[PDB]
Amino acid sequence: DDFQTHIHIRVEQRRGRKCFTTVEGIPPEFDYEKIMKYWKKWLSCNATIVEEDEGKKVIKLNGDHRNQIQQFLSEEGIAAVDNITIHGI
RNA sequence: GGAAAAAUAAGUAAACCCUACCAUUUGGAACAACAAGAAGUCGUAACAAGGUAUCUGUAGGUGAACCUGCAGAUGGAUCAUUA
Ligand SMILES: [Mg+2]
Ligand SMILES: [Mg+2]
Ligand SMILES: [Mg+2]
Repeated sequence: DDFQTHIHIRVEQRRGRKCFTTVEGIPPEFDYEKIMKYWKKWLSCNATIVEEDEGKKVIKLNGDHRNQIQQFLSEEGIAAVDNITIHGI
């Protein structure tokens, strides 16, 4: 029985050195578009909203943003460092 | 008669305040650039018909260059086709 907030931050290879930072497990209650906007400007990126398995909304930024983001979430109290997991490879 | 102090009226007017400014410097909360360089980030606007020809004025949109509307210029990729 898990209702708590856990956030998975992926880094996926696009082509060559270029990549993706995929933010997964943002609670549905937050307007994703505002985070889209503010992140595009904050990080200087293009980014997208992606629909998975009919319920799951993920954020896809170009380039590797993980620490910037984890900091954004802790600072904005969307999570504790324990609930934010960062998988890079 | 002469004449010092002391007083008197008007003037010259230093200095010190109050108002409003000018000049030459200067302290300063708060804002805050620019040029140069290159092994940071996102993309690839422009050079070739840069891959949607560019570019000017304007107006709107917008992570970013930029994009789109209207009128314009070849500095164009056309000096050129009535039968
Ligand atoms: Mg003065
Ligand atoms: Mg520079
Ligand atoms: Mg404008």
